[PDB]
Amino acid sequence: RCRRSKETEVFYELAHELPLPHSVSSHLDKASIMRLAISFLRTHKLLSSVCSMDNLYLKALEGFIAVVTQDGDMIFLSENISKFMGLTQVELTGHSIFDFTHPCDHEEIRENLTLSTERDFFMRMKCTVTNRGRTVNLKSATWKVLHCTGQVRVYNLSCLIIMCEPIQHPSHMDIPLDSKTFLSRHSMDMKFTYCDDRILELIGYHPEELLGRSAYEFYHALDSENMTKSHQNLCTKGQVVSGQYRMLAKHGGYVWLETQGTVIYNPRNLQPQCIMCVNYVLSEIEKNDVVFSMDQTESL
Amino acid sequence: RRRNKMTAYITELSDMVPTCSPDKLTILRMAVSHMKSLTDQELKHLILEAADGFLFIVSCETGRVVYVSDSVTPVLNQPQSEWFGSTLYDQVHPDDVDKLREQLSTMGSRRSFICRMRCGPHFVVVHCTGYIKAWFCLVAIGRLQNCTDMPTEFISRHNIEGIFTFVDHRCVATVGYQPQELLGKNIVEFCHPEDQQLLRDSFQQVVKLKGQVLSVMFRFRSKTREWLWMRTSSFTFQNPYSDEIEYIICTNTNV
Ligand SMILES: O=S1(=O)N=C(Nc2ccccc2N2CCCC2)c2c(F)cccc21
Repeated sequence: RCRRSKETEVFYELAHELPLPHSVSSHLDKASIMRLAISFLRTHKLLSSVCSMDNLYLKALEGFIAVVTQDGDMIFLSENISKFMGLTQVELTGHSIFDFTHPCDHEEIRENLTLSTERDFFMRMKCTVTNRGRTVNLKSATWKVLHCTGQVRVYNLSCLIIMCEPIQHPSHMDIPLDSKTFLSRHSMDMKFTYCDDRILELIGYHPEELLGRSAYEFYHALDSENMTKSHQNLCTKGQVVSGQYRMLAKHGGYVWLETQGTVIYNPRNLQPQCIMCVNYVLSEIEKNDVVFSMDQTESL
Repeated sequence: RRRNKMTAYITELSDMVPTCSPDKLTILRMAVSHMKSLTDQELKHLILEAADGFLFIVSCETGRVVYVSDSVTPVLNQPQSEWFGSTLYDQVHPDDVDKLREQLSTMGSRRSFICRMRCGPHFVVVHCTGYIKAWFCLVAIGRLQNCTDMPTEFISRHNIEGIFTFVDHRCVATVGYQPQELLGKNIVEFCHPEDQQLLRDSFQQVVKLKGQVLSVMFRFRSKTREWLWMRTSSFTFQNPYSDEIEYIICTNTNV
């Protein structure tokens, strides 16, 4: 009978000995304590395999770190995951990635957990935080797109160590934007419907003349494999970050761009309205003496 | 269901902690004792493994770094001394200094920007996330994440007629033409008449066979007015959303 009070006190001691804040550790479930201890020391095994000031690294991150296993077990998630996903570190650590991600991406996730070792993909994970900071419950969770970049490791058996960054919504941005970044609006086929005035001083295009033009005619063809995929991802997940591609400049040459496309929706009919692209110009005009398309040749 | 998973969790913790690797309640006190025999420094290694990034704290005004993690050497092949004691304006592409001033301008506000940093002249694209912490400083992790035209072939884009709507620079080495000379003109204009029909047939097929790659050869008229034999492998590109035929993507290869 007294063993129960001894069992509760040793469970309490185990929760406290986990590297966690004393509150959430003290008030926890027994099976959750088991999960967290197992995951923590299994992650320690992986970390000893790898290695053979926390607030600085954690807050200077537009994403959270997640190591998942080959079976899909999220053996570790960085503490700041909540900040992006609403679900706290305790709620997800030890559970399957498939139980908290979009099923339509599971195979992709399944394809990335297996086995080169570099991985770079997009996945829709459950989220319960809103643009106001108000965290909601799992019954009303929304799908958040995460760009996951990382490596798969054979720790002695596999582990996907990835950094998952959200793609900020263009309407809700708390990060500053430089004069080397401009906005654009597109229909769902990536045809231009609007773009910023900065494109004039950045790429030479008059913002009005680009309207109605297919963006597929304005990037250097050597990047098509990326662009297509991005668009496809943008159409299947609602969000995507392109790779670093070349947009043909006005009077010849190209500029280097990385853009984050997000499908937006009219809130009165909830249908896909358009795609908002925040385009980071990564360079000046390169090879401006070499025209590539007719849009540059007609422009004298 | 609860009992089986609880027993499996206790067994996992036993299979995990090797110092009793078999009683029950004592496993928990053992696990606490093996946990007390040990999580901060390894987060940097996790960042370097997944994102291939390094931390740096830089003075907001002068740009002089006030701290740089050792991971700068794995990321940019640059010694820690090369970074410590200098400004980020010196460790970045010149055409990238202006943006830097806008990012370092001034507050726990965040910061997110891309810039070309020098590595151990070779520049590499680095994505920097971070935030402004007064010490005013910016504490930020920066991480690492074809150009063939700038030669046996060159790729081009055409409308359905064949009008060059895009050509990469390799053309100037293969057919000898400047891109302006090919752009705006149909590909048949550069074909030996004896082959023109055949070429046109292919352009009617790649559209009629959407997404399939056809290949036809013909005698391209070069800038030197030679009849250079050439194998064009072309296909129709489709807009992934509306399936809208966008252009015919040809790969003209000297043969
Ligand atoms: O160079 S562009 O004309 N091509 C663009 N995008 C584009 C074209 C074709 C396929 C996919 C894309 N995407 C890039 C990531 C999101 C979707 C684009 C842009 F999104 C903004 C400004 C200028 C240009």
